[PDB]
Amino acid sequence: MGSSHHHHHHSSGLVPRGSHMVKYFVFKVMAEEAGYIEKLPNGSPTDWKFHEGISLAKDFPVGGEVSFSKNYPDNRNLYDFQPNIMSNLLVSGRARKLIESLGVTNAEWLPVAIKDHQGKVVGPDYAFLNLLGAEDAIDMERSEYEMDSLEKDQIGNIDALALDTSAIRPDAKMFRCTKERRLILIREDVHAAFEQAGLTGFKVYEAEGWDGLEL
Repeated sequence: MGSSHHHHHHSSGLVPRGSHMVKYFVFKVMAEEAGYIEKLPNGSPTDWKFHEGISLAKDFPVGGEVSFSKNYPDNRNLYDFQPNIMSNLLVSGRARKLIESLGVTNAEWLPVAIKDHQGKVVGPDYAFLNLLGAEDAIDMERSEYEMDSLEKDQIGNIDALALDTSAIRPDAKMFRCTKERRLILIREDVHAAFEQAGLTGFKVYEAEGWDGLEL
């Protein structure tokens, strides 16, 4: 202890305050033992290129098999949402249907058979979710963030994050931010539907004014 009081918030998560009713969150899956996809499966385009300006329907195998490479010895099978270090999201069939029931535009589903860490197919109706309509959007002038955790497009420290709806159409309920692979922003509605659905696990960070939390 010895930094005085640095003027910052701990984010807000507030609907009633003044500005916005719909709050924006960074979508993360709170699943560690589920195992992140550490290393890219067969047929996968580069880490950052997964949702970089394009759809993967032409680049990622449709109806193929993919698997978790054992970079890490432990970790279990798949959950509803499967986290990873790349710019792609894996979603279960039931969770897929949730997102579709909200009418989330700019979403594309690439279904494959996913084998977990043990090399067994436990994701038969799972589809990788692509966010389209992405164009360089992240405010980098008002957003206090330190880049390069692994590569240039990996943000480590974030003190402030301003919405990238400046270049991406703000009507999108779910989209992905350009200068970061894992940064997928969702609206309040999106996770609210997941809360009531009773899905495996989610981790939300505030997109608006994201203070000190690590995606």
